[PDB]
Amino acid sequence: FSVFEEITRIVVKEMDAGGDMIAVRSLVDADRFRCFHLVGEKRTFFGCRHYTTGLTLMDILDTDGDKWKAEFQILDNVDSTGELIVRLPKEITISGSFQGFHHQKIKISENRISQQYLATLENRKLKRELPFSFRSINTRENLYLVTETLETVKEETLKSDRQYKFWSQISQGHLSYKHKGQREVTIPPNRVLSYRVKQLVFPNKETMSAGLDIHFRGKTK
Amino acid sequence: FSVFEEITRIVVKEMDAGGDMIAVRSLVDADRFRCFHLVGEKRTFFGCRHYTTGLTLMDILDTDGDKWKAEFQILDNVDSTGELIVRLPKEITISGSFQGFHHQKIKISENRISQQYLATLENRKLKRELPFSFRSINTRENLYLVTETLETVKEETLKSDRQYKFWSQISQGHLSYKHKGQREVTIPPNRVLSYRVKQLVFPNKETMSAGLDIHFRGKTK
Amino acid sequence: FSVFEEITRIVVKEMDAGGDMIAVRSLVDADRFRCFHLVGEKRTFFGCRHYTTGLTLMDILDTDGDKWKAEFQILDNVDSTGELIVRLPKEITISGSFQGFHHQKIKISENRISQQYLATLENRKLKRELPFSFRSINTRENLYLVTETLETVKEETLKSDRQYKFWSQISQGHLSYKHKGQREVTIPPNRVLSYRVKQLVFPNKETMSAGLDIHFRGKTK
Amino acid sequence: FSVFEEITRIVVKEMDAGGDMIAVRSLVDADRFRCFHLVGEKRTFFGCRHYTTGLTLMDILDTDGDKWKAEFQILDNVDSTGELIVRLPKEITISGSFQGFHHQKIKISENRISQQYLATLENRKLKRELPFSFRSINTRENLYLVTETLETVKEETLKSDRQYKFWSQISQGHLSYKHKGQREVTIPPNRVLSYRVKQLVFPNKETMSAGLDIHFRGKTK
Repeated sequence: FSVFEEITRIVVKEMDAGGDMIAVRSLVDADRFRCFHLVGEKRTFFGCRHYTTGLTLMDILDTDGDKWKAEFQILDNVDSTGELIVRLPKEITISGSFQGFHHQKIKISENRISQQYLATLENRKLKRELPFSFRSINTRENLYLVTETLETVKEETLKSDRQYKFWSQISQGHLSYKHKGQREVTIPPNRVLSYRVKQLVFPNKETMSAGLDIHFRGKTK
Repeated sequence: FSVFEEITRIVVKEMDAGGDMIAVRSLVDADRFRCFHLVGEKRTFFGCRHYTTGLTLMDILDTDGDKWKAEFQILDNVDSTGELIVRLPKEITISGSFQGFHHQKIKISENRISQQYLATLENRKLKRELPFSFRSINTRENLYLVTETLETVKEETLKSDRQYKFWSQISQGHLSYKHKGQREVTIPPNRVLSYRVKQLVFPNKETMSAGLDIHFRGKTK
Repeated sequence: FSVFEEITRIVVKEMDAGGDMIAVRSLVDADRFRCFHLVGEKRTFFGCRHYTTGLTLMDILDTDGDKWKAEFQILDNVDSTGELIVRLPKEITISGSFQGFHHQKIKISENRISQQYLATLENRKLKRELPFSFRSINTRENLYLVTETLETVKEETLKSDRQYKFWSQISQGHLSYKHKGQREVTIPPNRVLSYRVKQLVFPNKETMSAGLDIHFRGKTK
Repeated sequence: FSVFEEITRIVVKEMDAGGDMIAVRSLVDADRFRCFHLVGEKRTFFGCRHYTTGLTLMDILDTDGDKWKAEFQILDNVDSTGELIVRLPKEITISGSFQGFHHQKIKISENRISQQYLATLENRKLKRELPFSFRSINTRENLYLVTETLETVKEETLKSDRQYKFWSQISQGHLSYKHKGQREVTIPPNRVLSYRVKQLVFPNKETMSAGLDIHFRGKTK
């Protein structure tokens, strides 16, 4: 019934079948889910569904640290229809039938950030007395960062739908149940949907890295 | 349900029946999947499906190392339709029926790189302190390179489709299930789809080669 | 399902019923499958299907070695239709029906190379330190060359088609299966399709020849 | 399914019922199947079908050796239709039905060569160090030559057709099989189709002759 993970998963699929690319849940702090930003701990309830927290990490601007593709377009339509109905030995005619047609008018822009600039970032002196040490140590999420800025300049348009129909009969008792809920969302221009993973380890003074998509969280920081 | 491996496999087929030519999964870092670039380790789950990592290898430009066909066209249509349906002794009418018509408007360009220039490349002094040694030794993918630049200048057009229909009956219970999902992708002009294999072995100081399509990975580097 | 061997086999048939003339698989390095070029080792899986590798052999240009018919036309159509269907004692109605109509607009040009020039080529001093000795000795394909340049100046037009229809029934279970895939390829002007065989033996210093169509590979070089 | 032997056999029939006159398989080196040229060894598989090799024999031009009818026309049509069908005790209805209508627009020209000039040719001093002695002795085909130049100045037009229809039934199993393949070839102007036989014996220094149509190959040269 969520829609906002779905569009990010079309982006994910356009990358790989549930592989490298990562998705976000919502877009108040997703526009601020740019580089140098965190994620929450991961649980496996109702599929892949993790937590999220989006504070900042910039500390110093002594040396050169903040110096600065074409439009990519997705007019796609994805259809998912399915009816599962089963009758029980208690003459219960359990039923369900859903259908959803999603229209995506996804627009994507790109802001290039250098890959060796990541190493330049570890070359930065990590020191900040912002009130995040206590909660960061309490959580120990071993936060990761993003590789490159994947920006959007979109119109306000996504659509969705589902249906459901359930019947039952326990003791000559009729039961019919129907529902048709169609949804759609106004999607705003300049927001962030999909991001990457690059592990960072934080000794209390200076940090170090761990390269490839380490979302299996274990660290003694 | 992937589409981006398919078009690369039309290129592969236009080379050989699943033989020499090699395919890529996606095209954010495929435009940067030019020469001097890596691939991930290979597994055999769900057919031939490997990993990918696309960092760079250029180290020195002391001597002449960076000095610099017509349009090739594919207006093809490939059709794949199939219905597999089987009934079980439990009166289950298991069903499935899919169909996909793919329209490819593939455009290809060529940027010539000399073959003896490969030997000139091994004649280069291999020395770089970029942070890749630790992860490269951890992975030991015995990376390979590409032979010649296979470039594209394309329009934004590929199409695809599938369908599915499944029924069932366990205890006088009706179940009907249908789905029709048609997809299409906007393909951008200047990207890389298919590449080649040429094995390189890396002693810590100076490297050496291994010629023909060694994708069977074993090396003690 | 390959098309590119087929057109070369129309050329082969216009020579002889699967006899002297030889075919190639694809045309990125087929334009560079001119004289002085190699082929891969031969296996007999799925009919006559060999490997291919297309590096160069020119070493010296001390003496006269690089000094330099009308258009031949094929507007043909070849039809191949066939239905094989068999019913099993398990009431399985195994079926298959294919059809393909191929339209060839083949254009051919000729660049004359002297036949005694072959002997002049063995009179050349064979000496080259290009990195091919190691892999050539590892392979031992006892490479052959081509007799005369068979060039093309073509338009972009070949067509093809196939169909298939399979049914089955194991335990009162219906199964119907159909597929219609029509293909066509844009054929480019100046490429090479068919070539010849002339055996060469390579002692490490100077080479020698072996005349007629020795594709049965055995040599102790 | 060959067409190029057929037209030569219309020429042969216009000479005699499979008698004196001889036919060729194809026409890349048939234009160079002029006088002083060879043929391959003969085998009796699938009717009269021999091998072919077309190198040259001219050695000297010291004395007069290279000093130099109307158009003959064949607008004919030959029809060949036939259905052979047989039913087996295994209720197999083996079938076959073919038909072919061939339209020949054959054009023929004549270049006169003197018959006593043949004796003048044996009067020539036979001496040539071209690399053909080794392979000629290895083959021992006791090559023959041609009597008179039978040239053509043709348009590009021959046609052909065949059909086939096969049915079967082994165990109440239906099988129907049909095919309709019509072919046609663009025939080029100045080529050679039919030639003659005159035996030559080659002692290592000087040669000798053997007159009439000795295609029964035996010689100790």
